[PDB]
Formats: sequence, structure tokens, C-alpha cells
Amino acid sequence: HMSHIINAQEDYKHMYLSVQPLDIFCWGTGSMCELGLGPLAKNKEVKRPRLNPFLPRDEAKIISFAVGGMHTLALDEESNVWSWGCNDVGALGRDTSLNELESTPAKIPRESFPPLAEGHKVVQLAATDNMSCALFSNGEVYAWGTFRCNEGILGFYQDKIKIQKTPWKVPTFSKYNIVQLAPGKDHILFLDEEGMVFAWGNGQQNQLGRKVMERFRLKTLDPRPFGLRHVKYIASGENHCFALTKDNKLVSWGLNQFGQCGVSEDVEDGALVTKPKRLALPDNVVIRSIAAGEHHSLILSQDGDLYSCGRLDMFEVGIPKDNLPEYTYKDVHGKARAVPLPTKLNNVPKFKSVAAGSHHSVAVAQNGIAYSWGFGETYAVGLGPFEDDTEVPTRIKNTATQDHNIILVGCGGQFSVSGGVKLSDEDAEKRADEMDDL
Repeated sequence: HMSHIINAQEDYKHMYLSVQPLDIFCWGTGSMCELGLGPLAKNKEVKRPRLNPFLPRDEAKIISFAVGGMHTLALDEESNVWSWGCNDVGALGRDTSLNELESTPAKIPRESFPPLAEGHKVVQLAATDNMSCALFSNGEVYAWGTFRCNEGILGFYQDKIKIQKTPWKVPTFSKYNIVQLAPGKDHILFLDEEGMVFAWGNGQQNQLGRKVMERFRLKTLDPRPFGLRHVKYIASGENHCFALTKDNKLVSWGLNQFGQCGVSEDVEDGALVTKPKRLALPDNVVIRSIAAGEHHSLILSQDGDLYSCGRLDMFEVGIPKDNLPEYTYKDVHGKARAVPLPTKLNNVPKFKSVAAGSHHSVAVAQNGIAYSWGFGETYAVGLGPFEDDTEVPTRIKNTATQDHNIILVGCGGQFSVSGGVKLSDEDAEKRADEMDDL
């Protein structure tokens, strides 16, 4: 086909799939098996990017991954789905009955995904805190795990499934193919070919784009639109969300108590953005991608400039004190808590991709060097044996990755994951020489 189609799955592949198989690196805190570096106690806290030996580039051949709150999914060349992390509510989609099976990356049985036998492939993975999703090249969505809420388990699908332990076909909810996923903490967004957005999961923070009264929370626990149309790109923080329209207008909704939605100078406790609201951005800026955590958001332009907004308590926004703008929110005690409008970061390289976990972030410079900042106590920034928060984007330099071209990054609650390829000796020396001279 129809004339309503504005999106194709191909439009997103550069963001998600690497052409080359990747060395996978993991770091931060893995007390709940998040690091996927196996069962040993020494390997549940890792302060610098560590090459993951369970995902060797020449055999596992990982080409994509999606990092959730407490678990990760990865995709290989033959479209097998690998998982590791916390399986307490089925998120790994495989039998795991640190726990060795949970802390060791392994494949979900191929039979668990019927489209694979038909020659279809996964084009995107998505992981929330407690749920997992795979989008297939034929528009089908497989999902597993559950959604939690403030007080416990909400459920998985309507009042029919509480916890889904194996991949499960989500009943069709559009006349168009699904083209993109955006996972939050306990909700997930879907985008279809015509630009309609659907939301599924917990809704206590208005993340579903509609108010849901208590007694309808299970009756309506399935992907549903909410009047948001003409969208070409979706992204999600934990409890807030972003949509970019065909006409280059960026809107946000959901949790906004730190101004993470970037819509207003006014910062107020318990604030929720109910109807999607436009972010003001200079006319110059074309949006490439967005990453968001619990209380901050990161907006990357096509030119490589990064705009941040939201919380400042753990340096989430990565703006140094002596450059905080005049619209910085200060509380009654005079402490700067938030930067509620998107604010361009200065004195940084141009970035090509960005990822955000709960209170930390990792961005990749055009030259393939990763930069991190934010909350430091769990070492998710991978900057070594220092607990203090990192104020501005800071180069990750360690033996394991110093000569790698970093291609993909992702972040969870207390940890981060990257994928890269070794530079040739020639290219590695050239980049090293370039970086040393500045």
C-alpha cells in the first residue's frame, strides 16, 4: 504494498547489524550474571572491557546484541539467538535449571524460533529488564520473559501468561510489518511500516501513551497504538520514550521528573508527560539516533554532535560543572540536579553511536574509540579502579580494546557490552599516533 508505507526494515539495519563478526567485550558489575563471563567470583566485577571468551569471533560469530537491565541477547551469522544474565523470570528464553548456565552465554534452541526453519532471519533483538524480543525479516515478533511494575510482576500477555519461559509468537497487532523495536525497563515499543507506534508492558509512568486504570492493566497487556502516527524512528529510556516523525519532529512522553524528556525548563517531582510533546532542537540538527537511561537522554545528530538532558546527580548528562547552562535546575538547597533541555556537549569528539544504561553511558567516536561517563560505583564506565562518577565523556583505554575499531555498544543496569574488530597494525599505529598528538 500500500501507499501508506514509509518505513522498511532495511532502513534500520546499519544501527543493529554488523557486516563483520565481532570481538565481544563486557565490563561492570555482574552480580546477577549480567557480564556473561562465567561463574567465577572474580568475574562478577570487571573494571575494564574484558574480551568475552564464550563468544569467540571465529566461531560464535556475533554480529548484533541487545543489552537489557539484567540480561543480554546476541545474534550470530546464522541468526541464532544467544542469551546470558538473570533468568529468574524467563528472560534468557532457555533452560538454566554464579549460576553457570546463566552466567555463560549460550544459544537458545533453534527450534524455539519456527521462522528460522522457513528461511527467515532475526533483524533486531531487544531486551528490557525482564523481557526479550526478536524481530524477524517477515515482520513477526517473538517475545519471552515478563513485565514487572513498581511492586512486583505485572505479567507477560493479558491475563493469559504471567511468565513466558520460551520464545513465543506475539499475535499480530498490525496490518503492516513491524520494522523496529525500542525496549524500556518494563515496556517495549514497536514501529510498523506505516509509522504507527505500539506499546506493551507496564504503564504506571504513562510510557504506553495512554492512562491505564488498575483493573484494566492485565485486560490490555498487549501491544496497542495510542494515536501516534507518521513515525520513522523510535527509542526508549526506562520509563520515557522518543519518536521521530517523517517531518523530522522529535516528540517524547512518559517519566519526566528530571527533565529527561527534554520538553520543558520546568522540573517537578512526579512529572509525567502524557501526550507526546515536541523537543526544541536547533533547525540545523538531523537526528541519527537516541539512547536513554532511567533519568537521562542522549540525542545524536547526523553530524556527530551529542545533546543530553536529564539528571546530573551522577553526572548522567556528562556536562562539566563550569559549563552548566543557565536553565540547569537547582533544588531548594541550591544543588544542581538536572539539565532539562537538550544541551550540546562540548570538548568531545564527533560520535557515530551512543548507548545508555540506568545511570551511565557509552558513546563511540567516529574513529572507533569508546567514551564513557556517569555513575561510577559499579564500574560500568570501564575506567578502572575508581568508584567516583565520571563527569564528562572519557576515553576508554585498555590493552584489550586500545587497537580495536568499536562498532556496537550497549548498556544495562550495572554493566556495558561492546563489539569491535581489530585494526590492522598499520591502522592501529596511525590512530594511536593521531590520539597521542592531542
